Amino acid sequence: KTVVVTTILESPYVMMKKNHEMLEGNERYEGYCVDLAAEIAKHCGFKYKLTIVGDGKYGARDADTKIWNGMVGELVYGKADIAIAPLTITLVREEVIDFSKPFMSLGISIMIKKGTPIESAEDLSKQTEIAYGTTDSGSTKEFFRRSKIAVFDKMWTYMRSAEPSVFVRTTAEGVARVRKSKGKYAYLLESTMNEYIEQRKPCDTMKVGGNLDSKGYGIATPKGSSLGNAVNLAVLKLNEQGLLDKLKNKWWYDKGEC
Amino acid sequence: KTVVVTTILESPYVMMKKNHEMLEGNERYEGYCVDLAAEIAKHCGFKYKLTIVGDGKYGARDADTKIWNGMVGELVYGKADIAIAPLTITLVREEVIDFSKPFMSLGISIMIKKGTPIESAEDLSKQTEIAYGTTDSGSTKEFFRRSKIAVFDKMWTYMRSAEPSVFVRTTAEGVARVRKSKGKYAYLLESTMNEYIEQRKPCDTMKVGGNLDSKGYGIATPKGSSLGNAVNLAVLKLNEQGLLDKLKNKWWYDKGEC
Ligand SMILES: Cc1onc(O)c1C[C@H](N)C(=O)O
Ligand SMILES: Cc1onc(O)c1C[C@H](N)C(=O)O
Ligand SMILES: [Zn+2]
Ligand SMILES: [Zn+2]
Ligand SMILES: [Zn+2]
Repeated sequence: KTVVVTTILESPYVMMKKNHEMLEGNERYEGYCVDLAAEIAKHCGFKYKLTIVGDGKYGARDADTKIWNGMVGELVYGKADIAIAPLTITLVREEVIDFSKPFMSLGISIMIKKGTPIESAEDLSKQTEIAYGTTDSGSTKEFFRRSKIAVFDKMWTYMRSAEPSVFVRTTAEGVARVRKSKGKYAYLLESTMNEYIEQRKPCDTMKVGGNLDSKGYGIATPKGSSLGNAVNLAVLKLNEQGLLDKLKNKWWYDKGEC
Repeated sequence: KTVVVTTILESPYVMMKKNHEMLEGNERYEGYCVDLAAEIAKHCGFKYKLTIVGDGKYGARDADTKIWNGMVGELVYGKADIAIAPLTITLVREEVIDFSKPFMSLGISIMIKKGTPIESAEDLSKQTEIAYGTTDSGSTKEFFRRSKIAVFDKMWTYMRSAEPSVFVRTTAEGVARVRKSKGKYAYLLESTMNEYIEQRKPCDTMKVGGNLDSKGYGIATPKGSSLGNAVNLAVLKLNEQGLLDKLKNKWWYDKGEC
Protein backbone atom coordinates (compact mmCIF):
# COMPACT_ATOMS: atom_id res chain seq x y z
CA LYS A 1 0.00 0.00 0.00
CA THR A 2 2.08 2.91 1.29
CA VAL A 3 5.27 3.04 -0.79
CA VAL A 4 8.42 3.16 1.40
CA VAL A 5 10.85 5.71 -0.03
CA THR A 6 14.50 5.39 0.96
CA THR A 7 16.40 8.66 0.80
CA ILE A 8 19.48 10.29 2.37
CA LEU A 9 19.94 13.32 4.63
CA GLU A 10 21.90 15.47 2.19
CA SER A 11 21.35 19.20 1.76
CA PRO A 12 19.67 20.54 -0.31
CA TYR A 13 17.95 17.30 -1.34
CA VAL A 14 16.62 16.11 2.00
CA MET A 15 17.02 17.96 5.28
CA MET A 16 15.50 17.98 8.75
CA LYS A 17 12.96 20.80 8.90
CA LYS A 18 13.55 23.63 11.43
CA ASN A 19 10.98 22.42 13.95
CA HIS A 20 10.70 18.83 12.71
CA GLU A 21 10.34 17.65 16.33
CA MET A 22 6.90 19.18 16.37
CA LEU A 23 5.86 17.58 13.06
CA GLU A 24 4.99 14.07 11.89
CA GLY A 25 5.85 11.78 9.02
CA ASN A 26 6.70 13.33 5.67
CA GLU A 27 6.20 16.86 7.01
CA ARG A 28 9.39 16.52 9.10
CA TYR A 29 11.60 16.94 6.01
CA GLU A 30 12.23 19.60 3.37
CA GLY A 31 14.31 19.74 0.21
CA TYR A 32 14.59 19.19 -3.52
CA CYS A 33 13.90 15.44 -3.17
CA VAL A 34 11.01 16.00 -0.72
CA ASP A 35 9.39 18.25 -3.34
CA LEU A 36 10.12 15.69 -6.08
CA ALA A 37 8.88 12.72 -4.04
CA ALA A 38 5.58 14.52 -3.48
CA GLU A 39 5.24 15.15 -7.22
CA ILE A 40 6.30 11.64 -8.30
CA ALA A 41 3.72 10.23 -5.91
CA LYS A 42 0.97 12.61 -7.13
CA HIS A 43 1.59 11.70 -10.76
CA CYS A 44 1.98 7.98 -10.21
CA GLY A 45 -0.91 7.99 -7.76
CA PHE A 46 0.56 6.38 -4.65
CA LYS A 47 0.82 7.13 -0.94
CA TYR A 48 4.36 7.05 0.46
CA LYS A 49 6.54 7.26 3.53
CA LEU A 50 9.95 8.96 3.43
CA THR A 51 12.69 7.06 5.25
CA ILE A 52 16.37 7.90 5.84
CA VAL A 53 18.74 5.09 4.81
CA GLY A 54 20.07 3.35 7.91
CA ASP A 55 23.76 3.34 7.16
CA GLY A 56 23.75 6.83 5.63
CA LYS A 57 25.43 5.52 2.45
CA TYR A 58 24.53 5.89 -1.22
CA GLY A 59 25.37 2.30 -2.10
CA ALA A 60 28.25 0.02 -2.89
CA ARG A 61 28.75 -3.76 -3.00
CA ASP A 62 31.33 -5.05 -0.53
CA ALA A 63 33.69 -7.26 -2.60
CA ASP A 64 33.92 -10.47 -0.61
CA THR A 65 30.83 -10.19 1.57
CA LYS A 66 29.14 -9.31 -1.74
CA ILE A 67 26.44 -7.48 0.23
CA TRP A 68 25.03 -4.20 -1.09
CA ASN A 69 24.94 -1.28 1.36
CA GLY A 70 23.27 2.14 1.36
CA MET A 71 20.04 2.98 -0.47
CA VAL A 72 20.93 0.50 -3.19
CA GLY A 73 20.98 -2.18 -0.49
CA GLU A 74 17.58 -1.29 0.91
CA LEU A 75 16.12 -1.71 -2.58
CA VAL A 76 17.97 -5.00 -3.24
CA TYR A 77 17.04 -6.68 0.04
CA GLY A 78 13.49 -5.35 -0.07
CA LYS A 79 13.64 -2.86 2.78
CA ALA A 80 12.36 -0.02 0.56
CA ASP A 81 10.18 0.23 -2.54
CA ILE A 82 11.83 3.19 -4.21
CA ALA A 83 14.81 5.52 -3.75
CA ILE A 84 14.43 9.25 -4.42
CA ALA A 85 17.81 10.86 -3.79
CA PRO A 86 20.84 12.25 -5.63
CA LEU A 87 21.70 8.62 -6.53
CA THR A 88 23.96 8.13 -9.57
CA ILE A 89 22.90 5.86 -12.46
CA THR A 90 25.87 3.50 -12.85
CA LEU A 91 26.48 0.09 -14.46
CA VAL A 92 27.09 -2.00 -11.30
CA ARG A 93 23.94 -0.50 -9.77
CA GLU A 94 21.77 -0.82 -12.87
CA GLU A 95 22.71 -4.51 -12.88
CA VAL A 96 20.86 -4.99 -9.58
CA ILE A 97 18.24 -2.21 -9.55
CA ASP A 98 16.17 -0.24 -12.08
CA PHE A 99 16.65 3.51 -12.73
CA SER A 100 14.31 6.01 -14.40
CA LYS A 101 15.86 8.31 -17.00
CA PRO A 102 17.85 11.12 -15.32
CA PHE A 103 16.11 13.90 -13.37
CA MET A 104 19.39 15.82 -12.94
CA SER A 105 22.57 15.93 -15.11
CA LEU A 106 26.01 16.30 -13.52
CA GLY A 107 29.58 15.10 -13.20
CA ILE A 108 32.41 14.65 -10.70
CA SER A 109 34.23 17.89 -9.88
CA ILE A 110 36.90 19.40 -7.65
CA MET A 111 36.07 21.53 -4.63
CA ILE A 112 38.80 23.66 -3.14
CA LYS A 113 39.21 26.15 -0.32
CA LYS A 114 39.52 29.55 -2.07
CA GLY A 115 43.16 30.34 -2.82
CA THR A 116 44.27 26.73 -3.31
CA PRO A 117 46.81 26.53 -6.23
CA ILE A 118 44.85 23.85 -8.10
CA GLU A 119 42.96 24.25 -11.34
CA SER A 120 42.42 20.69 -12.52
CA ALA A 121 42.54 16.97 -11.81
CA GLU A 122 45.82 16.91 -13.71
CA ASP A 123 47.10 19.50 -11.22
CA LEU A 124 46.06 17.28 -8.31
CA SER A 125 47.76 14.20 -9.72
CA LYS A 126 51.00 16.09 -10.41
CA GLN A 127 51.43 17.03 -6.74
CA THR A 128 51.40 15.94 -3.12
CA GLU A 129 51.22 18.95 -0.76
CA ILE A 130 47.45 19.08 -1.19
CA ALA A 131 45.70 15.85 -0.23
CA TYR A 132 42.40 14.96 -1.96
CA GLY A 133 39.77 12.28 -1.74
CA THR A 134 36.18 11.24 -2.29
CA THR A 135 33.03 10.14 -0.56
CA ASP A 136 33.20 6.56 0.75
CA SER A 137 30.61 4.17 -0.69
CA GLY A 138 29.45 5.28 -4.09
CA SER A 139 29.89 6.14 -7.71
CA THR A 140 32.67 8.77 -7.29
CA LYS A 141 34.90 6.40 -5.36
CA GLU A 142 34.19 3.63 -7.98
CA PHE A 143 35.01 6.02 -10.83
CA PHE A 144 38.65 6.38 -9.77
CA ARG A 145 38.92 2.77 -8.63
CA ARG A 146 37.87 1.54 -12.06
CA SER A 147 39.51 4.23 -14.28
CA LYS A 148 41.97 3.34 -17.06
CA ILE A 149 42.71 7.01 -17.83
CA ALA A 150 46.24 7.90 -16.74
CA VAL A 151 45.43 10.99 -14.69
CA PHE A 152 42.55 9.35 -12.87
CA ASP A 153 44.51 6.15 -12.30
CA LYS A 154 47.39 8.20 -10.86
CA MET A 155 44.93 9.89 -8.49
CA TRP A 156 43.44 6.49 -7.45
CA THR A 157 46.85 5.00 -6.83
CA TYR A 158 47.53 7.88 -4.45
CA MET A 159 44.11 8.08 -2.79
CA ARG A 160 43.81 4.37 -2.14
CA SER A 161 47.20 4.43 -0.39
CA ALA A 162 47.11 7.85 1.36
CA GLU A 163 47.40 7.87 5.13
CA PRO A 164 45.60 8.99 7.02
CA SER A 165 42.49 8.35 4.94
CA VAL A 166 41.44 10.97 2.40
CA PHE A 167 37.99 9.40 2.09
CA VAL A 168 35.06 10.80 4.02
CA ARG A 169 31.84 9.16 5.14
CA THR A 170 29.60 12.04 4.04
CA THR A 171 29.61 15.15 1.89
CA ALA A 172 29.32 17.34 4.99
CA GLU A 173 32.47 15.68 6.34
CA GLY A 174 34.37 16.45 3.15
CA VAL A 175 33.21 20.05 2.98
CA ALA A 176 34.24 20.56 6.62
CA ARG A 177 37.67 19.01 6.01
CA VAL A 178 38.14 21.31 3.01
CA ARG A 179 37.12 24.36 5.04
CA LYS A 180 39.30 23.41 8.01
CA SER A 181 42.45 22.19 6.20
CA LYS A 182 43.72 25.64 5.08
CA GLY A 183 43.92 24.73 1.39
CA LYS A 184 45.71 21.45 2.11
CA TYR A 185 42.68 19.30 1.21
CA ALA A 186 40.63 19.33 -2.00
CA TYR A 187 37.46 17.31 -2.44
CA LEU A 188 36.16 15.19 -5.34
CA LEU A 189 32.38 15.34 -5.39
CA GLU A 190 29.59 15.76 -7.90
CA SER A 191 29.16 19.22 -9.49
CA THR A 192 25.57 19.60 -8.22
CA MET A 193 26.74 19.63 -4.65
CA ASN A 194 29.98 21.51 -5.28
CA GLU A 195 27.80 24.31 -6.78
CA TYR A 196 25.43 24.15 -3.83
CA ILE A 197 28.21 24.62 -1.23
CA GLU A 198 29.78 27.43 -3.27
CA GLN A 199 26.58 29.40 -2.47
CA ARG A 200 26.47 28.69 1.26
CA LYS A 201 28.29 30.72 3.89
CA PRO A 202 31.15 31.04 4.73
CA CYS A 203 31.46 31.29 0.91
CA ASP A 204 35.00 29.97 1.20
CA THR A 205 34.81 27.05 -1.19
CA MET A 206 34.90 26.95 -4.94
CA LYS A 207 34.34 24.51 -7.81
CA VAL A 208 37.37 24.40 -10.15
CA GLY A 209 37.87 23.07 -13.64
CA GLY A 210 35.32 21.23 -15.75
CA ASN A 211 33.46 18.08 -14.79
CA LEU A 212 35.48 14.87 -14.91
CA ASP A 213 32.56 13.01 -16.52
CA SER A 214 28.89 13.37 -17.51
CA LYS A 215 26.11 11.39 -15.92
CA GLY A 216 22.84 11.61 -14.05
CA TYR A 217 20.72 10.79 -11.04
CA GLY A 218 17.74 8.54 -11.45
CA ILE A 219 14.84 7.48 -9.24
CA ALA A 220 15.57 3.85 -8.39
CA THR A 221 13.25 0.90 -7.79
CA PRO A 222 13.86 -2.79 -7.15
CA LYS A 223 14.42 -4.82 -10.33
CA GLY A 224 11.05 -5.79 -11.81
CA SER A 225 9.20 -3.35 -9.57
CA SER A 226 5.66 -2.41 -10.52
CA LEU A 227 6.39 1.33 -10.03
CA GLY A 228 9.22 1.50 -12.55
CA ASN A 229 7.37 2.34 -15.76
CA ALA A 230 5.17 5.02 -14.25
CA VAL A 231 7.96 6.72 -12.31
CA ASN A 232 10.04 6.91 -15.49
CA LEU A 233 7.17 8.55 -17.41
CA ALA A 234 6.59 10.89 -14.46
CA VAL A 235 10.27 11.94 -14.46
CA LEU A 236 10.18 12.66 -18.22
CA LYS A 237 6.84 14.50 -17.94
CA LEU A 238 8.07 16.65 -15.03
CA ASN A 239 11.39 17.56 -16.72
CA GLU A 240 9.58 18.60 -19.88
CA GLN A 241 7.23 20.81 -17.85
CA GLY A 242 10.25 22.58 -16.40
CA LEU A 243 9.60 21.49 -12.78
CA LEU A 244 13.06 19.98 -12.28
CA ASP A 245 14.81 23.21 -13.38
CA LYS A 246 12.36 25.11 -11.18
CA LEU A 247 13.32 22.97 -8.17
CA LYS A 248 17.08 23.42 -8.70
CA ASN A 249 16.64 27.18 -8.89
CA LYS A 250 14.58 27.05 -5.71
CA TRP A 251 16.95 24.99 -3.57
CA TRP A 252 20.24 26.18 -5.03
CA TYR A 253 20.04 29.72 -6.28
CA ASP A 254 16.91 31.36 -4.81
CA LYS A 255 18.20 30.30 -1.40
CA GLY A 256 21.78 31.31 -2.24
CA GLU A 257 23.72 32.88 0.68
CA CYS A 258 26.69 34.27 -1.23
CA LYS B 1 20.24 -12.19 -37.49
CA THR B 2 21.90 -9.04 -38.84
CA VAL B 3 20.58 -6.03 -36.95
CA VAL B 4 19.12 -3.24 -39.05
CA VAL B 5 20.31 0.08 -37.67
CA THR B 6 18.30 3.16 -38.58
CA THR B 7 20.24 6.40 -38.38
CA ILE B 8 20.33 9.84 -39.98
CA LEU B 9 22.87 11.72 -42.10
CA GLU B 10 23.73 14.49 -39.65
CA SER B 11 27.27 15.74 -39.10
CA PRO B 12 29.29 14.81 -37.17
CA TYR B 13 27.18 11.82 -36.10
CA VAL B 14 26.85 10.14 -39.51
CA MET B 15 28.38 11.40 -42.73
CA MET B 16 29.36 9.91 -46.07
CA LYS B 17 33.14 9.37 -46.15
CA LYS B 18 35.11 11.40 -48.67
CA ASN B 19 35.78 8.33 -50.81
CA HIS B 20 32.34 6.73 -50.37
CA GLU B 21 32.06 6.08 -54.12
CA MET B 22 34.08 2.88 -54.13
CA LEU B 23 33.11 1.88 -50.59
CA GLU B 24 30.32 -0.50 -49.64
CA GLY B 25 27.98 -1.13 -46.73
CA ASN B 26 28.92 0.32 -43.34
CA GLU B 27 32.29 1.39 -44.77
CA ARG B 28 30.63 4.24 -46.67
CA TYR B 29 29.96 6.17 -43.47
CA GLU B 30 31.88 7.84 -40.69
CA GLY B 31 31.03 9.77 -37.57
CA TYR B 32 30.34 9.65 -33.85
CA CYS B 33 27.37 7.27 -34.19
CA VAL B 34 29.31 5.10 -36.66
CA ASP B 35 31.98 4.50 -33.99
CA LEU B 36 29.27 4.19 -31.34
CA ALA B 37 27.38 1.54 -33.39
CA ALA B 38 30.62 -0.41 -33.86
CA GLU B 39 31.26 -0.17 -30.12
CA ILE B 40 27.80 -1.28 -28.99
CA ALA B 41 27.64 -4.06 -31.62
CA LYS B 42 30.98 -5.25 -30.32
CA HIS B 43 29.86 -5.28 -26.69
CA CYS B 44 26.47 -6.82 -27.45
CA GLY B 45 27.91 -9.26 -29.94
CA PHE B 46 25.85 -8.62 -33.09
CA LYS B 47 26.37 -7.94 -36.81
CA TYR B 48 24.56 -4.93 -38.22
CA LYS B 49 23.76 -2.85 -41.26
CA LEU B 50 23.63 0.95 -41.10
CA THR B 51 20.65 2.29 -43.05
CA ILE B 52 19.58 5.92 -43.45
CA VAL B 53 16.05 6.77 -42.37
CA GLY B 54 13.94 7.00 -45.51
CA ASP B 55 12.15 10.24 -44.79
CA GLY B 56 15.16 11.96 -43.25
CA LYS B 57 13.22 12.64 -40.04
CA TYR B 58 13.96 12.23 -36.33
CA GLY B 59 10.40 11.37 -35.43
CA ALA B 60 7.01 12.91 -34.77
CA ARG B 61 3.45 11.64 -34.65
CA ASP B 62 0.97 12.98 -37.19
CA ALA B 63 -1.97 14.32 -35.16
CA ASP B 64 -4.65 13.30 -37.70
CA THR B 65 -3.48 9.78 -38.58
CA LYS B 66 -1.48 9.20 -35.36
CA ILE B 67 1.19 7.65 -37.61
CA TRP B 68 4.83 7.98 -36.57
CA ASN B 69 7.50 9.14 -39.03
CA GLY B 70 11.30 9.23 -38.97
CA MET B 71 13.55 6.81 -37.12
CA VAL B 72 10.84 6.56 -34.46
CA GLY B 73 8.42 5.39 -37.18
CA GLU B 74 10.88 2.83 -38.52
CA LEU B 75 11.16 1.34 -35.01
CA VAL B 76 7.40 1.40 -34.29
CA TYR B 77 6.53 -0.25 -37.60
CA GLY B 78 9.32 -2.81 -37.54
CA LYS B 79 11.32 -1.41 -40.46
CA ALA B 80 14.40 -1.22 -38.18
CA ASP B 81 15.71 -3.05 -35.10
CA ILE B 82 17.62 -0.20 -33.43
CA ALA B 83 18.20 3.55 -33.91
CA ILE B 84 21.69 4.85 -33.24
CA ALA B 85 21.49 8.60 -33.79
CA PRO B 86 21.29 11.94 -31.96
CA LEU B 87 17.67 11.05 -31.07
CA THR B 88 16.23 12.79 -28.03
CA ILE B 89 14.63 10.86 -25.17
CA THR B 90 11.15 12.31 -24.72
CA LEU B 91 7.82 11.29 -23.13
CA VAL B 92 5.78 10.88 -26.34
CA ARG B 93 8.55 8.77 -27.87
CA GLU B 94 9.27 6.75 -24.71
CA GLU B 95 5.60 5.81 -24.85
CA VAL B 96 6.00 3.94 -28.13
CA ILE B 97 9.72 2.99 -28.12
CA ASP B 98 12.43 2.02 -25.62
CA PHE B 99 15.52 4.19 -24.92
CA SER B 100 18.79 3.31 -23.16
CA LYS B 101 20.18 5.73 -20.56
CA PRO B 102 21.58 8.82 -22.35
CA PHE B 103 24.86 8.60 -24.30
CA MET B 104 24.98 12.40 -24.62
CA SER B 105 23.68 15.28 -22.47
CA LEU B 106 22.41 18.44 -24.14
CA GLY B 107 19.75 21.14 -24.38
CA ILE B 108 17.91 23.30 -26.93
CA SER B 109 19.96 26.42 -27.78
CA ILE B 110 20.13 29.50 -30.00
CA MET B 111 22.27 29.80 -33.11
CA ILE B 112 22.81 33.32 -34.39
CA LYS B 113 24.74 34.39 -37.48
CA LYS B 114 27.36 36.44 -35.61
CA GLY B 115 26.98 40.00 -34.56
CA THR B 116 23.19 39.66 -34.57
CA PRO B 117 21.64 41.50 -31.56
CA ILE B 118 20.23 38.47 -29.70
CA GLU B 119 21.41 37.34 -26.28
CA SER B 120 18.73 34.83 -25.27
CA ALA B 121 15.24 33.38 -25.86
CA GLU B 122 13.77 36.34 -23.96
CA ASP B 123 15.41 38.58 -26.58
CA LEU B 124 13.90 36.65 -29.51
CA SER B 125 10.37 36.86 -28.06
CA LYS B 126 10.55 40.67 -27.70
CA GLN B 127 11.27 41.47 -31.36
CA THR B 128 9.97 40.90 -34.88
CA GLU B 129 12.87 41.85 -37.18
CA ILE B 130 14.80 38.65 -36.51
CA ALA B 131 12.86 35.55 -37.57
CA TYR B 132 13.51 32.28 -35.76
CA GLY B 133 12.33 28.70 -36.06
CA THR B 134 13.12 25.03 -35.38
CA THR B 135 13.57 21.82 -37.30
CA ASP B 136 10.42 19.93 -38.25
CA SER B 137 9.19 16.58 -36.86
CA GLY B 138 11.28 16.44 -33.73
CA SER B 139 11.61 17.10 -30.04
CA THR B 140 12.61 20.78 -30.39
CA LYS B 141 9.46 21.74 -32.30
CA GLU B 142 7.51 19.82 -29.62
CA PHE B 143 9.30 21.68 -26.82
CA PHE B 144 7.77 24.94 -28.00
CA ARG B 145 4.41 23.47 -28.91
CA ARG B 146 3.82 22.07 -25.44
CA SER B 147 5.47 24.91 -23.50
CA LYS B 148 3.60 26.75 -20.77
CA ILE B 149 6.60 28.95 -19.90
CA ALA B 150 5.83 32.55 -20.85
CA VAL B 151 8.75 33.21 -23.19
CA PHE B 152 8.73 29.82 -24.93
CA ASP B 153 4.94 29.90 -25.32
CA LYS B 154 5.13 33.39 -26.80
CA MET B 155 7.86 32.11 -29.09
CA TRP B 156 5.63 29.22 -30.22
CA THR B 157 2.66 31.46 -31.02
CA TYR B 158 4.97 33.44 -33.28
CA MET B 159 6.66 30.43 -34.98
CA ARG B 160 3.38 28.49 -35.42
CA SER B 161 1.60 31.31 -37.28
CA ALA B 162 4.84 32.50 -38.94
CA GLU B 163 4.66 33.34 -42.66
CA PRO B 164 6.78 32.35 -44.53
CA SER B 165 7.60 29.18 -42.61
CA VAL B 166 10.47 29.49 -40.18
CA PHE B 167 10.66 25.70 -39.77
CA VAL B 168 13.30 23.71 -41.66
CA ARG B 169 13.52 20.11 -42.89
CA THR B 170 17.02 19.42 -41.67
CA THR B 171 19.72 20.99 -39.47
CA ALA B 172 21.72 21.66 -42.66
CA GLU B 173 18.82 23.77 -43.98
CA GLY B 174 18.61 25.71 -40.74
CA VAL B 175 22.31 26.46 -40.64
CA ALA B 176 22.32 27.56 -44.29
CA ARG B 177 19.35 29.84 -43.58
CA VAL B 178 21.10 31.47 -40.60
CA ARG B 179 24.24 31.96 -42.75
CA LYS B 180 22.42 33.51 -45.70
CA SER B 181 19.95 35.59 -43.76
CA LYS B 182 22.37 38.40 -42.91
CA GLY B 183 21.48 37.86 -39.23
CA LYS B 184 17.73 38.12 -39.80
CA TYR B 185 17.20 34.44 -38.91
CA ALA B 186 18.12 32.71 -35.65
CA TYR B 187 17.87 28.94 -35.31
CA LEU B 188 16.64 26.88 -32.37
CA LEU B 189 18.53 23.60 -32.23
CA GLU B 190 20.39 21.38 -29.77
CA SER B 191 23.62 22.52 -28.10
CA THR B 192 25.55 19.56 -29.49
CA MET B 193 25.00 20.75 -33.04
CA ASN B 194 25.23 24.44 -32.26
CA GLU B 195 28.70 23.87 -30.76
CA TYR B 196 29.73 21.63 -33.65
CA ILE B 197 28.80 24.21 -36.30
CA GLU B 198 30.50 26.95 -34.25
CA GLN B 199 33.78 25.07 -34.86
CA ARG B 200 33.28 24.70 -38.60
CA LYS B 201 34.19 27.19 -41.37
CA PRO B 202 33.17 29.79 -42.44
CA CYS B 203 33.16 30.28 -38.64
CA ASP B 204 30.27 32.71 -38.92
CA THR B 205 27.76 31.24 -36.46
CA MET B 206 27.67 31.21 -32.69
CA LYS B 207 25.65 29.68 -29.85
CA VAL B 208 24.18 32.41 -27.62
CA GLY B 209 23.06 32.17 -24.04
CA GLY B 210 22.58 28.97 -22.08
CA ASN B 211 20.51 25.91 -22.97
CA LEU B 212 16.73 26.10 -22.59
CA ASP B 213 16.51 22.63 -21.08
CA SER B 214 18.58 19.61 -20.06
CA LYS B 215 18.03 16.31 -21.81
CA GLY B 216 19.72 13.38 -23.44
CA TYR B 217 20.08 11.28 -26.55
CA GLY B 218 19.31 7.60 -26.20
CA ILE B 219 19.81 4.51 -28.37
CA ALA B 220 16.28 3.44 -29.25
CA THR B 221 14.77 0.00 -29.70
CA PRO B 222 11.20 -1.10 -30.41
CA LYS B 223 9.11 -1.84 -27.32
CA GLY B 224 9.82 -5.32 -25.90
CA SER B 225 12.94 -5.70 -28.02
CA SER B 226 15.42 -8.39 -27.01
CA LEU B 227 18.27 -5.92 -27.68
CA GLY B 228 17.05 -3.36 -25.16
CA ASN B 229 18.74 -4.64 -22.02
CA ALA B 230 22.21 -5.24 -23.43
CA VAL B 231 22.44 -1.95 -25.34
CA ASN B 232 21.47 -0.04 -22.20
CA LEU B 233 24.25 -1.67 -20.13
CA ALA B 234 26.68 -1.20 -23.01
CA VAL B 235 25.90 2.51 -23.12
CA LEU B 236 26.60 2.66 -19.38
CA LYS B 237 29.87 0.75 -19.75
CA LEU B 238 31.10 2.96 -22.65
CA ASN B 239 30.32 6.18 -20.80
CA GLU B 240 32.14 4.88 -17.72
CA GLN B 241 35.08 3.56 -19.80
CA GLY B 242 35.41 7.13 -21.02
CA LEU B 243 34.77 6.19 -24.67
CA LEU B 244 31.81 8.54 -25.25
CA ASP B 245 33.97 11.45 -24.10
CA LYS B 246 36.81 10.22 -26.29
CA LEU B 247 34.42 10.11 -29.29
CA LYS B 248 33.03 13.59 -28.48
CA ASN B 249 36.46 15.23 -28.53
CA LYS B 250 37.41 13.31 -31.69
CA TRP B 251 34.47 14.45 -33.82
CA TRP B 252 33.91 17.82 -32.17
CA TYR B 253 37.20 19.44 -31.27
CA ASP B 254 40.14 17.45 -32.62
CA LYS B 255 38.47 17.97 -35.99
CA GLY B 256 37.48 21.54 -35.12
CA GLU B 257 38.35 24.02 -37.88
CA CYS B 258 37.95 27.44 -36.26
C1 LIG C 1 25.59 13.41 -3.95
C2 LIG C 1 27.03 13.03 -4.18
O1 LIG C 1 27.86 14.08 -4.49
N1 LIG C 1 29.20 13.61 -4.74
C3 LIG C 1 29.02 12.33 -4.55
O2 LIG C 1 29.96 11.41 -4.70
C4 LIG C 1 27.71 11.86 -4.19
C5 LIG C 1 27.23 10.44 -4.13
C6 LIG C 1 26.81 9.87 -5.51
N2 LIG C 1 25.64 10.63 -6.05
C7 LIG C 1 26.45 8.34 -5.44
O3 LIG C 1 25.33 7.98 -5.87
O4 LIG C 1 27.32 7.56 -5.01
C1 LIG D 1 20.07 16.58 -33.66
C2 LIG D 1 19.17 17.71 -33.33
O1 LIG D 1 19.78 18.92 -33.09
N1 LIG D 1 18.76 19.92 -32.87
C3 LIG D 1 17.68 19.21 -33.01
O2 LIG D 1 16.43 19.68 -32.93
C4 LIG D 1 17.81 17.82 -33.29
C5 LIG D 1 16.73 16.78 -33.40
C6 LIG D 1 16.41 16.08 -32.06
N2 LIG D 1 17.62 15.34 -31.57
C7 LIG D 1 15.23 15.04 -32.22
O3 LIG D 1 15.42 13.88 -31.76
O4 LIG D 1 14.15 15.46 -32.73
ZN1 LIG E 1 2.66 17.84 -10.70
ZN1 LIG F 1 34.79 -0.97 -26.22
ZN1 LIG G 1 -1.32 14.63 -41.57
